[PDB]
Amino acid sequence: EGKLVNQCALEFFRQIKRHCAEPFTEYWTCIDYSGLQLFRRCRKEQAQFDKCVLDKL
Amino acid sequence: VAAFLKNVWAKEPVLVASFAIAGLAVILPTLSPYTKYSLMINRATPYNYPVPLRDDGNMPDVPSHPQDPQGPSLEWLKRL
Amino acid sequence: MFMINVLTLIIPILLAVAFLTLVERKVLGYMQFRKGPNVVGPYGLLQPIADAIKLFIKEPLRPATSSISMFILAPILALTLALTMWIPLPMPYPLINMNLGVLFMLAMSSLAVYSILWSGWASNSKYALIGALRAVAQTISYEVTLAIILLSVLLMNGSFTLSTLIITQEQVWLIFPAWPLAMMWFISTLAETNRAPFDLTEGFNVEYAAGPFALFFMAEYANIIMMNIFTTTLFLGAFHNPYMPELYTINFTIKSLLLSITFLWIRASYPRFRYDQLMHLLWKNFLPLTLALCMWHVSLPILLSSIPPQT
Amino acid sequence: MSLVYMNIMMAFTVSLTGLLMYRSHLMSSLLCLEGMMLSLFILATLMILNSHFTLASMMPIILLVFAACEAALGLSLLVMVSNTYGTDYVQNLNLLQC
Amino acid sequence: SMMRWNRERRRLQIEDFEARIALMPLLQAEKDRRVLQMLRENLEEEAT
Amino acid sequence: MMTYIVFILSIIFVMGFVGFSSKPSPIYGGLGLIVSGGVGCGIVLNFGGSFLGLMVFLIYLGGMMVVFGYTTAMATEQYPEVWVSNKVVLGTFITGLLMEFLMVYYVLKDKEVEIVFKFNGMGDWVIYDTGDSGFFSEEAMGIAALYSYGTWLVIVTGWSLLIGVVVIMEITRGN
Amino acid sequence: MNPIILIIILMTVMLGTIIVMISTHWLLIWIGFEMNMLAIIPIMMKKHNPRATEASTKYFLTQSTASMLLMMAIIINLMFSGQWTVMKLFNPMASMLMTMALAMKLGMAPFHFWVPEVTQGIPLSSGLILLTWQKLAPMSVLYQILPSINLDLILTLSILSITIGGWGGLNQTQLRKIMAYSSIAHMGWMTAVLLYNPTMTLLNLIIYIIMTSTMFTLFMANSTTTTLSLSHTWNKAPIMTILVLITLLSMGGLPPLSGFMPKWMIIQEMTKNDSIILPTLMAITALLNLYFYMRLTYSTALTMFPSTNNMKMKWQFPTTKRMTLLPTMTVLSTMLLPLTPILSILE
Amino acid sequence: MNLMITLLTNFTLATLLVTIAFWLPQLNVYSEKTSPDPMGSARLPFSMKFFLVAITFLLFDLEIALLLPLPWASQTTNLNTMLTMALLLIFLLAVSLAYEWTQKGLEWTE
Amino acid sequence: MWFEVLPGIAVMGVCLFIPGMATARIHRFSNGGREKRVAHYSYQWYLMERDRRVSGVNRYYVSKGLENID
Amino acid sequence: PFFDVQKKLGVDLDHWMTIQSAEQPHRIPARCHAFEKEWIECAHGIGSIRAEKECKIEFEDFRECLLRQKTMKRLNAIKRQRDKLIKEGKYTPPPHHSGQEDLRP
Ligand SMILES: CCCCCCCCCCCCCCCCCC(=O)OC[C@H](COP(=O)([O-])OCC[N+](C)(C)C)OC(=O)CCCCCCCCCCCCCCCCC
Ligand SMILES: CCCCCCCCCCCCCCCCCC(=O)OC[C@H](COP(=O)(O)OCCN)OC(=O)CCCCCCCCCCCCCCCCC
Ligand SMILES: CCCCCCCCCCCCCCCCCC(=O)OC[C@H](COP(=O)(O)OCCN)OC(=O)CCCCCCCCCCCCCCCCC
Ligand SMILES: CCCCCCCCCCCCCCCCCC(=O)OC[C@H](COP(=O)(O)OCCN)OC(=O)CCCCCCCCCCCCCCCCC
Ligand SMILES: CCCCCCCCCCCCCCCCCC(=O)OC[C@H](COP(=O)(O)OCCN)OC(=O)CCCCCCCCCCCCCCCCC
Repeated sequence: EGKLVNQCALEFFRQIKRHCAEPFTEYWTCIDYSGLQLFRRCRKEQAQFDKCVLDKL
Repeated sequence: VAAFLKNVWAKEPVLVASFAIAGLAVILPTLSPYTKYSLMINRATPYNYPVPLRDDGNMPDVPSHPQDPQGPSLEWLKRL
Repeated sequence: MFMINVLTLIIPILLAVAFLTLVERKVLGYMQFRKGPNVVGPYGLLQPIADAIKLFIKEPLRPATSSISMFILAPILALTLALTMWIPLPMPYPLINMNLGVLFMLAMSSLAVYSILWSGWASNSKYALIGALRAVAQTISYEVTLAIILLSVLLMNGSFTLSTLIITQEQVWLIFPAWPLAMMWFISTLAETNRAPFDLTEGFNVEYAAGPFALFFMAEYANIIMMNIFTTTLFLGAFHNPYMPELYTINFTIKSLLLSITFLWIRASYPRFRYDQLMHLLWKNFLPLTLALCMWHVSLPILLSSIPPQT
Repeated sequence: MSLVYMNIMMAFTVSLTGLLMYRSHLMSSLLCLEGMMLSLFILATLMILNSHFTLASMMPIILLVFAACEAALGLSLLVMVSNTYGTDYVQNLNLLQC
Repeated sequence: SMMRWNRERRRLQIEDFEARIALMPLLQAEKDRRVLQMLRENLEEEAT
Repeated sequence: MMTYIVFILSIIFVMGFVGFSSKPSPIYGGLGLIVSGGVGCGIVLNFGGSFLGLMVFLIYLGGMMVVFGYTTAMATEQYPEVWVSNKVVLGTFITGLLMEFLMVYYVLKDKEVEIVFKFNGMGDWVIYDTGDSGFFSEEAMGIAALYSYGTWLVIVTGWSLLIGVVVIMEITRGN
Repeated sequence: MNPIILIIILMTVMLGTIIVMISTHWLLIWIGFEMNMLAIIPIMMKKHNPRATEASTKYFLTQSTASMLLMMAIIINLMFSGQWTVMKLFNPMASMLMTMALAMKLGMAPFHFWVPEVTQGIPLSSGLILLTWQKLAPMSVLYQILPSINLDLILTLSILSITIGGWGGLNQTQLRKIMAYSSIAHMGWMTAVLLYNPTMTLLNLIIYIIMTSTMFTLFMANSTTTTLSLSHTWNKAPIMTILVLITLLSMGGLPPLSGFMPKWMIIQEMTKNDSIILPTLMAITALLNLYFYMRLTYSTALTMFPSTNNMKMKWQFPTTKRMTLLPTMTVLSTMLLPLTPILSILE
Repeated sequence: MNLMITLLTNFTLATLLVTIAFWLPQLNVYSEKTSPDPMGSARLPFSMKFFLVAITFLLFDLEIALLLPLPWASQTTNLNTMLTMALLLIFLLAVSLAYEWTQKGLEWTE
Repeated sequence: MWFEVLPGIAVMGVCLFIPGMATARIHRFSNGGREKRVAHYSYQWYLMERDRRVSGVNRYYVSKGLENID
Repeated sequence: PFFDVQKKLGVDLDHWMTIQSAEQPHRIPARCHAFEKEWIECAHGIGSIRAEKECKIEFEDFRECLLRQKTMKRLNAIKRQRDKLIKEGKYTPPPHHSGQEDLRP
């Protein structure tokens, strides 16, 4: 069952990598900058990632 | 009870301010409507993992996915 | 690379304490209708260097010490606790980012009275010991309201983290919901460092030389600058952009300079309290109001549903 | 048993032996007694943090507070002794032999 | 002002905690495979 | 060397009590107890007990040992000591403290490693970071639970502190 | 002392003993002992003289050492058991430490060296509290931990307490030190029967508290602190003369009085468990207590009488003192032996 | 680790400045001086008031030690009990202060 | 006149500006151009050590993105 | 004298701090939650005399969970044998215990 998790997580990220890898990369770079990794510092990249994910997937 | 209050406000305003602030700190959490929301926010803050339940077959109030209708919702917290 | 960061904290602290003497003498000069030092350097900029080289080659008094070890360990402890109060201070990111930096600073400032007590017992004088006991009683008196005011303010913070205290004040200064705590905190920090009008030591460490007196002197001024910066972070917290930290650094630097000059401007304005009058100020004026506002800032986020986040 | 617990117990017994062989002063007795209290704090804290037993983490603070209040009481007793004789010497406390 | 901003910070704390909750199955599965990897390695080196 | 650090502090902690259980003076006794409190606090802090270590500093050392040094300094009439120029007044202090660290490093000898290496704790003793705890210090929340769970404990503690104030003011009166 | 403050402090003493009696947790046992000591310290300093400060200092040192040893026993129990229930101890090291600490709190020998001093330094009502109320909490903890108490240690402390409380009563003219050595001997008697039948422990405790309270109430009614001052009772209040001495004939352990009720029952529980030598030796030492206390009885009801002339003035004034429960406690300390099977209420 | 390095560097800078402050003017061969204040040979009398304010500090500092986990206790689910016990502790600190008041404990250092 | 105090205030202000600027630049220098990771809690430290293990060069601040999965 | 007021009146004054397996804040487990739970459920209600001799296996598992003396003994044995084999030169350590294997996750 744990491997099932590790079977379904990768297919989560591949489906981001085929369609929307660039808004996701721009979003996790701004997440990655912060020390506490704030969601509240990255709202326009979050809106772009959510928009591109709601469109393409 | 009023001339004594003016006398103690004239002589010792520090102790009058202290007893007034302490009295308001005592009584005002019960006379407030927003006190229950403190309780609700502190009991809806997820410090642990929400351990799921085995589906025996008859549990209408328990959802199957987080994006389901039933389940405890925080629309009141988002809106207020 | 971390030792570089420790040196770039501790060397500018000593330089700022050196030039605080110049800023104090100039600002107390112009407030007393006179000039401050302007002969030694251009506009007085070599007066701290001349004063330091004078005090560090001045003759030791050959002190008749009641102990060697406490006579040496009082300036050592004074300088060590003067420097270690700076390491959790968020500027906007501290040297030592710790989860309990407020409680750490309260503990390391509560340990700062042993330098006074060991300087007092390390002298043979009974009068110097009486003055040291009075100073210790004053300082541990005002540490009570330091702790209670600090607790009452951090009931709006969520935790004892000093970097979280920047996140707390991003919408409003914390002097707006806590100005009585701010003014009693400010007088309490004024009365901690034996700063005027609470300076009854000039109204205990004179057994030392002029060099170790310069050490106690610079530890006292490092405590003054440090408590002004801590009050700035605690009540007048500045805007912080994580991509340009120099905005926060210049902003809290300007506010810390204004608050240190506010100390300099209080000391050129008032007569001293008598000793029982500042014990009256603590135990009979600041402590009931401080306890009532502690009850108020406990029960107020519960009634307003404004309980700050733990993390 | 364990090693660092044996060290904290060794400190407790050393301050006990200092608390059971008086030299001159009552303040030395109170200092050895509070060194015993310190070692009790340290050993209780290491046990409570070791087992991850959460509710007992308030216990050493309790073990501090009462006992520190206890020390305050002891200091006041010493003071009254030092207000009768001028010193805190334990050999001035021998009037109850008869 | 502290009322509105502490309420918003509580909503942000709940958002971070739900990020943690969404990540805990993967971290728990990797933790299980981590400790079983290390105990199998300790068992084999104990056997040799 | 760095692994056994808690154990090293514990050894120093034991030696710290030998600083003042031999009782050279109540003032040096207080000094040795302050140093012992600092190193026992280091032992506490190195298991993740941050709040309890800061209670050692804030309440035990800066709260109570200040009062012990204060009451000691209002007794035990002082007398001068050696006060020759700097070859005595600081040089003997530095040689004595170097001999003290020589005594600290001197006890880690062949009679110690038969106990250290046969009963190796470091490698398997300090287990406070065994798995994940979450977004909270467990020790912080356990101390926080004093108000919700510890109602009777807080009642009897605050009553004992009020009675402590009353008892001190009654016995320190003389009338 | 302010009487409201006196009422608050006495209720705090009672509260500390009750917290030791009702708690299932070791921290609350320790808290109740700390509260009890902290509150009883001003009771000793009711008169503010140097002997009370010396007595309170010795009491503080001994009870603080016992409190720290109790906390070390609790900490070692938390090592070897990981829990906090007030039940049997799960290490004989922690058992030995808690037995030593409770023997220090009771003043059992060889930790008896503070009991005749402190009782000498303090007034008669505070000595009454120290010898009646302060026994109740450590005897309660001994009642609750008896599956872990070492047999040889508690019997050693018991017979050493009975011998030293016996040979302490020879050289004394002070009534308070005689009550203190009688305390030490009776604590040896109570802890003798603890691991065999603790109902007889509670019977001995209740009969001891009744007799000690009768004796201290008589000492407060006559305001006499020494043997020689007790010797003037026959001329002032002649009804006070014999009640002290039939109560003290009870305190020796002597039939048909009710102070023969504990010791006999203790022997009655130790010959069941095949110990014949040990109750024989302990009650021979109780006869040695009879020897010295009967010499005091001869001192008051007989030979050393003579009065002084100022006593003639005391004839024109009755006792306005509160002799609270003194007829009740005098009847309950002598004539209770035909109701000896009442002891089943203490199970 | 970084904290221990920082404490060690602060201690080293402190001991270095003390050592420079003692050994640098002892290069001088200035003068060996003789002939050793408001008292000359008086003993120290004890003062009860200073000890009263020290013990008052210690008891209120213990009450503050109890009050310290309040920013963490605000996050609990049983807020009615938590608020009652927080107000009860600060009220007992205030009752200790009022008893220190009315029995003349805060006098001549008020 | 009153502006004569400004060189000393300026020197003291630069002396207070240097430590904060210094530690911000050192945090960006030692962590890959970014902030230092704050680990006040066990979860933050667990994610941080997971980053240190997934980066492969014993450095938590090397972020592996979608290029490290297939 | 154990006057059990807390069971008579129905109050919880100090039962909550007593054992590790009680209701902890935020459901934090102790290190030995299972072992103490099994010793308590074994020894429940049967008295101390039967509980000493009839639940000794669960009690020794819980004592060994607390002190870890058998586990430290076993690790000292294995580490001593490993040190003796590295000293003799009859054994070589693996790469996954020397630090050259690029850890799992
Ligand atoms: C953080 C940045 C700085 C913060 C601000 C501080 C900067 C300003 C500094 C100015 C210079 C200070 C010089 C030294 C001061 C020392 C002397 C002094 O002032 O002592 C304090 C004085 C002492 O007063 P006193 O000494 O004159 O009193 C005499 C006392 N008797 C009569 C007993 C002898 O004042 C206080 O203690 C007040 C403290 C602040 C109180 C705040 C109360 C807020 C309002 C509460 C509610 C009131 C109404 C009631 C309820 C209504 C509800 C609707
Ligand atoms: C119920 C809420 C919680 C209450 C507890 C928490 C309170 C927080 C503050 C704690 C204060 C602790 C110390 C209080 C001591 C009070 C007694 C006192 O001070 O009496 C003396 C004083 C006369 O002054 P004097 O003796 O001259 O002072 C010396 C310097 N000149 O006498 C006075 O000055 C009179 C002081 C008492 C009367 C004050 C009345 C204030 C009323 C304010 C409005 C109503 C508030 C509601 C609650 C009622 C409070 C009484
Ligand atoms: C007379 C002698 C000489 C006098 C001058 C020198 C001594 C006195 C002045 C210095 C005082 C030293 C204080 C040392 C400890 C300070 C408290 C502390 O460590 O707090 C910081 C932190 C807690 O915060 P937190 O964020 O929870 O921790 C990381 C969790 N992710 O915790 C940590 O980060 C823990 C870090 C590791 C533990 C550090 C242990 C230090 C060494 C032991 C004590 C040394 C001092 C002994 C003598 C003291 C005498 C007063
Ligand atoms: C399973 C059993 C569980 C436990 C059962 C119950 C045990 C009870 C133990 C009682 C111990 C009582 C100790 C004394 C009472 C405490 C308070 C006190 O001392 O009150 C006496 C009081 C003080 O007045 P004061 O003005 O100080 O007098 C000195 C001169 N100025 O006034 C006086 O001095 C007046 C003189 C007379 C005082 C008589 C007090 C007698 C109290 C005890 C009665 C007998 C014991 C209870 C009944 C039997 C149960 C054992
Ligand atoms: C973060 C900010 C910190 C700022 C700290 C510094 C603040 C002050 C800034 C500079 C102020 C002016 C300094 C120069 C003062 C005047 C010196 C001078 O020229 O003195 C002249 C004197 C006589 O020489 P003579 O040739 O005989 O003259 C007759 C004319 N022919 O000849 C001499 O005296 C000989 C030459 C001596 C020159 C000394 C100059 C000052 C040295 C300062 C050292 C520290 C600087 C900062 C270090 C850290 C930053 C890099």
